[PDB]
Amino acid sequence: NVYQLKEELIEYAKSIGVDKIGFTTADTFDSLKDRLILQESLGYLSGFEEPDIEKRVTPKLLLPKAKSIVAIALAYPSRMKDAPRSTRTERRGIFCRASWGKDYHDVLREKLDLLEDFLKSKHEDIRTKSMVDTGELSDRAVAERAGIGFSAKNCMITTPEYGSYVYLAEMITNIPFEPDVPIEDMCGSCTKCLDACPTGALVNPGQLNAQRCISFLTQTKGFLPDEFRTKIGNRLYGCDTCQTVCPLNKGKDFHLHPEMEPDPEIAKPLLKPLLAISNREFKEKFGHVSGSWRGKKPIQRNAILALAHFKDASALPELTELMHKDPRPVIRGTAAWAIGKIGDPAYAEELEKALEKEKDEEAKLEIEKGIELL
Ligand code: B12
Ligand code: SF4
Ligand code: SF4
Repeated sequence: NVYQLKEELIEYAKSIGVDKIGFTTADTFDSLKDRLILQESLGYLSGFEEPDIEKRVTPKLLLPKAKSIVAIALAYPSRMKDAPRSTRTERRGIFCRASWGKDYHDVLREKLDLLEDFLKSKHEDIRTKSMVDTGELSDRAVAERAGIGFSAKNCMITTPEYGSYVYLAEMITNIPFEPDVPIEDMCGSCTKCLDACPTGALVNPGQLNAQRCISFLTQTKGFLPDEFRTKIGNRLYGCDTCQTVCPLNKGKDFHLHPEMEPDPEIAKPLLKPLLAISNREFKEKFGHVSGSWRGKKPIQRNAILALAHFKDASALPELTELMHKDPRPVIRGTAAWAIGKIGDPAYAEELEKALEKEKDEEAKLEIEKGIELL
C-alpha cells in the first residue's frame, strides 16, 4: 500500500521531468542545527539563509504530524551551445550555470505542484507542503539524508550520474514512506576545488565562508571590497569555479530540460549595453532568470567591475556619464573607480568635478580612489 504509492510516485515523477528522487524521515536535522550555529559563530553565513534556525531544522514544525520528506533533483546543462566570444571591442560578462534559462524556482515549483496534485488525486487525506519557493529547510541536508547525493568538499551535493550540476527541492508529506540510504562520499583525498577558489572562500572541506565567496559578492547591493574587485573577473552573477574544476563533473552536461537552455545573448551578454538598460528592458530580458531577483543594480555594478578588469577604454565615456548622471551612489562610485582603474589620465579632470559635486561620502571616497590610480 504505502510501498505501492511510493512506486507510483517515483514512476510518475520521472515521467514529468524529475531526474532523481529520494526519501527521508521528517525527523530533525541535529547535525545541521549545530553547523548553522557554528557557521554563524564564525560569521560564515551569507545572510540569505533563513534567520529562525528552529524552522530550518524541524520538518514537523512546518507540517504537523509529518512523517516523511520527498527530495527531488533536476540536472541542468553545464555547456552553452553556440556561445559568443568576448572580443576586444565587445567584452562579455558571464552568468553562472545556475542561472541559465528559466528560473529553477519556477521549474521546481511546477514539478512539486504536480507531485502534490498526484497525491491529492488518490484522495487519502494526504497533506503536503512544498519547501521550495521560500525557503526554510536546508535543501542540501534533505538531499543528503534522502540519498540524492553526498556532501562534497566544495559544500556541493554531488550525484554519481549528474555530478553537482543539479537543482534541489523537497516536499514534506504525512506519508509513512520508507527512507533511503545516504550514498558514499566519493571525494576521497582530492582537494582541487579548495585550491581553485579565487578568494579561498572554502576555508575547510565542506565549509564555506560566504562573505568571501564570489557567488555571494556578486549579489550584494553595496560597494564591493577592493580585495575582490580584481578577482570577480567577468562574472555578472554566481560562480561555477568549484564545480567546473571538479573531476566528478567532468563530462557532465545534461540537456534534459528545454526551458533550462541558456539564451547566449543574455547568459553571456555584452557588458557595455548593460550600463544603459532601463528597468523595463531589464525585466523583459533578464526577468525570467534566477539572477535577476535582486534587480539590475548589482548586475550593472559587476559589469562596471568587469569592464575595469578588461580595461575597456571604449567604455570610458559611458562610465563617465554614469558618474555624473546616475541616481545611485553605488553606480557613481564604482564607475569612477573603474575610470581610474582603466588608466586613461585624460579623464582625470572629469573625476575632479564629480568629486566636488558628489555628496554621498562613500561615492565621494570612491572618486578619490580613481584619481589616485591615475
Ligand atoms: C545561502 C545560500 C547560498 C550562499 C551560501 C551557500 C553555502 N554554501 O552555505 C551563497 C549565496 C554563497 C550561495 C552560493 C551557491 N549556491 Co546557494 N543556496 C543558499 C540557500 C538559500 C541556503 C543554503 C544554506 O543554508 N547554507 C548553510 C550551510 C551551513 O548549510 P547547507 O550547505 O545548506 O547544508 C550542508 C552543510 O550544513 C553541511 N554540514 C552539516 N553538518 C556538517 C558537518 C561538517 C563537519 C561539515 C564540514 C559540513 C556540515 O551538510 C549540509 C548538507 O550538504 C540554499 C537553498 C536552501 N533553502 O537550502 C541554496 C543552494 C544551497 N544553493 C545552490 C546553488 C546552486 C549555489 C551555487 C552553485 C550558485 C552559483 N552557481 O554560484 C553556489 C555554490 C557555492 C558553494 N561552493 O557552496 C543550490 C544547490 C544545488 C545542489 N545541487 O546542491 C541550493 C540548494 C538552491 C536550490 N534550491 O537548488 N548559496
Ligand atoms: S562559488 Fe566561486 S568563490 Fe564561491 S566557493 Fe566556489 S569557487 Fe569559491
Ligand atoms: S574537486 Fe575534488 S574535493 Fe572538490 S568536490 Fe570535486 S572531488 Fe570533491
